[PDB]
Amino acid sequence: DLNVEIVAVERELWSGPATFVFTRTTAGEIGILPRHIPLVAQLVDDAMVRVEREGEDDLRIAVDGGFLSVTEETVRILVENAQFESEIDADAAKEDAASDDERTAAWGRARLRALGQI
Amino acid sequence: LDPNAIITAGALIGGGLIMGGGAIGAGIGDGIAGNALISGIARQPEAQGRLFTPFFITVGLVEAAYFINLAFMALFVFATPGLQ
Amino acid sequence: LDPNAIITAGALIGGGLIMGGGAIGAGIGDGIAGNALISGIARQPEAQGRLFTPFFITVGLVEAAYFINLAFMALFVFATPGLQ
Amino acid sequence: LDPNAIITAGALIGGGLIMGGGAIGAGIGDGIAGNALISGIARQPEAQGRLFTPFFITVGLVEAAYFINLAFMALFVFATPGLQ
Amino acid sequence: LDPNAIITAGALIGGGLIMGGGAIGAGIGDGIAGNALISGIARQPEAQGRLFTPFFITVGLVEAAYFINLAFMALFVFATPGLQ
Amino acid sequence: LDPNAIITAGALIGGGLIMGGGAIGAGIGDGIAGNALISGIARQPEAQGRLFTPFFITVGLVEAAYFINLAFMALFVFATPGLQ
Amino acid sequence: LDPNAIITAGALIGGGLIMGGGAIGAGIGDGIAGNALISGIARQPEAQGRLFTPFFITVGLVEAAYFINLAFMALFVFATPGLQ
Amino acid sequence: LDPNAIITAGALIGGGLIMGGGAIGAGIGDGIAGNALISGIARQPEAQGRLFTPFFITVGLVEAAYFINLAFMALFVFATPGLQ
Amino acid sequence: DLDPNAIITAGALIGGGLIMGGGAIGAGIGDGIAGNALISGIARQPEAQGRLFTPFFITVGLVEAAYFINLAFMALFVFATPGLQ
Amino acid sequence: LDPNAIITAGALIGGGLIMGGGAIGAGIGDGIAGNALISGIARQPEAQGRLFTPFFITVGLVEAAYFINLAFMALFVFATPGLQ
Amino acid sequence: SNFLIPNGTFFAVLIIFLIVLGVISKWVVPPISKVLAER
Amino acid sequence: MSIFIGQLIGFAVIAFIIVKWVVPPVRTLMRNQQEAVRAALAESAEAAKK
Amino acid sequence: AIHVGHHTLVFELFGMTFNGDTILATAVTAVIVIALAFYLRAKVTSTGVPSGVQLFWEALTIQMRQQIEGSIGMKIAPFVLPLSVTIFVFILISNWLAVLPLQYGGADGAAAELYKAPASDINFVLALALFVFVCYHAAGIWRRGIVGHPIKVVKGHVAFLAPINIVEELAKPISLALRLFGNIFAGGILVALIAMFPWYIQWFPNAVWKTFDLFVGLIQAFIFSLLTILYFSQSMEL
Repeated sequence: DLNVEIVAVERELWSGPATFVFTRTTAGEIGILPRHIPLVAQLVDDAMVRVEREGEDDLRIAVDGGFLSVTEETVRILVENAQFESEIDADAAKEDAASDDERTAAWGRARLRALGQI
Repeated sequence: LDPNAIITAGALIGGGLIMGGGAIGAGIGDGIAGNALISGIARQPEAQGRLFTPFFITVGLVEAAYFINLAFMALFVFATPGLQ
Repeated sequence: LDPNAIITAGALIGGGLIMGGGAIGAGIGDGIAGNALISGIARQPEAQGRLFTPFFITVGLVEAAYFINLAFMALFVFATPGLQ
Repeated sequence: LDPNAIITAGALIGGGLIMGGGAIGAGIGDGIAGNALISGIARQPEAQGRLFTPFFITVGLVEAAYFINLAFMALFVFATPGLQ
Repeated sequence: LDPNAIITAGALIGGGLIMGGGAIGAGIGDGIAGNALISGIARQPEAQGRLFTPFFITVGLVEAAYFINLAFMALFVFATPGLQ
Repeated sequence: LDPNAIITAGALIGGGLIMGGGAIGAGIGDGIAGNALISGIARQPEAQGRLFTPFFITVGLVEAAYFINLAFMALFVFATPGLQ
Repeated sequence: LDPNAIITAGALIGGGLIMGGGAIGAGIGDGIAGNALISGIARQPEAQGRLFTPFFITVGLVEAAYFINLAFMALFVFATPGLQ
Repeated sequence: LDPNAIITAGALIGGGLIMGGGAIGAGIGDGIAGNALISGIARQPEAQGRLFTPFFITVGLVEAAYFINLAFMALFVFATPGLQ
Repeated sequence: DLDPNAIITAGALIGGGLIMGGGAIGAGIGDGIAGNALISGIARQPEAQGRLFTPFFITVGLVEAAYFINLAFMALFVFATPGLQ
Repeated sequence: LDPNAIITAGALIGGGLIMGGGAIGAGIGDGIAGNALISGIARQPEAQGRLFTPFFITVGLVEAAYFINLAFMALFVFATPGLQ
Repeated sequence: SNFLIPNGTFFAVLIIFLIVLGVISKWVVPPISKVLAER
Repeated sequence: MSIFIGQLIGFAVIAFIIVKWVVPPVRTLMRNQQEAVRAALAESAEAAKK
Repeated sequence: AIHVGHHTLVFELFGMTFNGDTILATAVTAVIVIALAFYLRAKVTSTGVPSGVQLFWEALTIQMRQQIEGSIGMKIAPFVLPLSVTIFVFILISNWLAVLPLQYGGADGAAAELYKAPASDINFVLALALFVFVCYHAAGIWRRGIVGHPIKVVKGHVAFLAPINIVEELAKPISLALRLFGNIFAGGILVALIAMFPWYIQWFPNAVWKTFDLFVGLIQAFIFSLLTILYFSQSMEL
């Protein structure tokens, strides 16, 4: 098990043990397991982070302005902003998506991916 | 020793070279292109659709060579030129 | 010398070359495709299943050459064309 | 001259080519697959077991060819096709 | 035995060498170029249309060698130089 | 022209091919596996302990083949099959 | 038999070896250079021209070697040295 | 003619194959291991002391194969088996 | 009663053909690999151009060296066949 | 037939194989080592002096094989073992 | 024994294949697709 | 007839390997699929009842 | 002695020869497939707990449907789904039935198998490959017109490679057949070759090879079906 930490610019959003961390860096999809080598990557513009814990359901998060840092101790995910599955609403995930603005569309796509319907 | 015996022995060896080299080339090229495709799919799962048009182009080229060789192999073996 | 002896010696040499090239190609291509698959899995362990579909395609294509060669090897050493 | 001498000389050379190509394929394919395995275990040590599942597959897909070659090698040098 | 037999057998083996090496080169080179193309399309999907301009050059250049070798099938196998 | 002389020459050529293939495969496969190991240790100096376990496996799967080849080469030159 | 027949058969086999090796080298070298050129162009589009200066150089080198072989092949088959 | 002459010619060709394959394997494996070592030293200047250990092991295997072949080359060309 | 000279010449021609086959394979592959490294570096670091020729050439200088050595011996095999008679 | 003719032809073919393998190994290994050196210098200019140490060892190793091959080629051709 | 020249079996085997196809294109796949759609 | 005995022992070994290593996992996979579909049907019934 | 070929029960009819062994093997495979199909049809559980047969059939259908959707519109070429499916199972059974211990001795010291996988017969693989060839060529005709389809394939993905494309098309059927042929034909030799050993040492190599051949046959069936789907897709575009 490895310590995941989703930390925003303003307030740390979540921190705790987990067994697997899936996300999508600009290079490509990445899965992190306890003793992964040190790494520093940039999450895709519409990235989503899935944290698989033990005895609890996968935690899915939509991320804006992402940056992944894996270290021998813990895994850290930096977000300009981030929203959990519970705190995401399908409708605004739809109108926000498919909008002209690049950042708006990316945020909408990230929210949709976190929802699951993609 | 009738000429045709030597001619056909040489032709069989020649065709063996033909399509042995063809098989080496085809195996190498297919493996390399498939490695590219597998890496692309692993990194970008949604790219599977768009990674086939170039892949099956290069494979299409690779196999071409091999099969062309195969054709000439037959010419060496089943229609041996210069065979009295 | 009996001509058939020359024919079949040439055929055996040819088939040896056939399968030598085929084995080289198959081994290299299988190794390269497996390298791609193992790297993809280590880079994303849960991607394993999604990679089997493309990987085997590559395998197939690679193996094609080798096994195609194998067929003709038999044709060289069991029904030798041009045999007298 | 005894034709069987030429038969067995050609058979031995063909089996040598068989086995040389098989060794090339096996060695290089195993080396490449092992390179992938070592890199993956370096990257994700906890995926070690999950990596052996594909690696062995690759090894299988390689090793069989080699052994297949071996089999045919024996077929050349123990029951030579077309022997007389 | 007549000299044309030996000359034609040598020519057949030589042409087998020529285009077997040509097929090896073509297959491996086209596979490597296709690997580059597929990886580029995976990393930069929009670059697809732009990537053919270098790619084909490589392919074409590689193919040129192959076809040059194929040209010497006409020179060796059909109109053997030094044939008497 | 003693039949045994031709058979022995063919056996020597076949053993030469077997050992050439075995050496090429073994050397290159060991080099590739060692490249993986060296890069892994360079990235993570302390990972070396867990990198030998797969590396050795790979070496085995390489050297095994080579050594298998060795056995059969000894079979060709010494216990030459088909020798009368 | 005519000694010139043996000379010409050996010369044709040697020229086939020359051209096969040249084709393998040229094809694979051009493929590798083009692979890196395609990768460089994919990384950034503006580099196209800036990358043709070195790429050409490399291809030049490769092609030169190949063409040298061609010349020697022309020497072997046509101006067969030691023809007597 | 003299049977020993045929046996010696076959042995010389066999040993030439021994050492040609050994040299190819040694050169390519050493190049690969050295590439790994150079890259590792580039990305980690202080790793040198801890890198020569695995590197040697790699080379230790490679050369072994090569030199083993060399020994057998001598056996082929200095104490020829089956040299009646 | 084939002339021994003919057998020697055929062997020499096959040998030299092998010399060139191996030399050209080596030279082509080595030049291709070195050029791959060169153009990759140029694509990544444009300012490294003048810096990347000193290693590159060394590589090439070594590669071609072997090739040319083979060429020399090829001539010795063909035009000055050892053991010729 | 003169046995010296057969022995010398076999020795010439063997030396050709010796040097072909040596040249292939030298070219490939030197190219790979130079690729590593150039990439290392490009990635980090400061290591220009630091990388030339390991590189030479690599080249040394590679070159050694080639030169060893060369030596034995001389032994094969200028002073043929087993000549009679 | 070329064992590579096509024989009359070519047609016969083909015939049999079609029969299998007929029983898989009408009495196996459509029920399976309907069951999956229902699920 | 000896080769018949050889193949029979080989097939006995194959069957042992199958029933020892392949049958358990595939049977578990079939059971998992059956339980998944059964739970889906039960959930549908509960949804209608709700 | 290996006795490569030497088809048994060979007969003649309508001025053409037929191989009894291949016909019998194909008929047995068809009988097995039909029995499985009717086992499914009789015991379809649209609502109940599915049985093994239904699970297997639905798994195959799901896999092939996923392949089609990923490759081409599943509603554009529905007919590919059954064809593909049947091919897979057909080939698979034709190979897996070889795992049985039916290799006896004919008193000549050479092994003879009561059942030989039909894919080792050139006719079987040629029939399958050529049927797929005509099928997807006709599908391309329908999807792109009698005149456009040949022109489109000749032009290929890049027009200036018109010759290569030609060869590529010719390579598609042959590559499909010979590949399969080899993958099975080799087996017919290996087991036969393994017969050369005495029983007390023959048992082990035979077991290992047959165990590997199970996976080889499964992989070959999968590859044949998947390449059939993919060739269908490449011939139905634009």
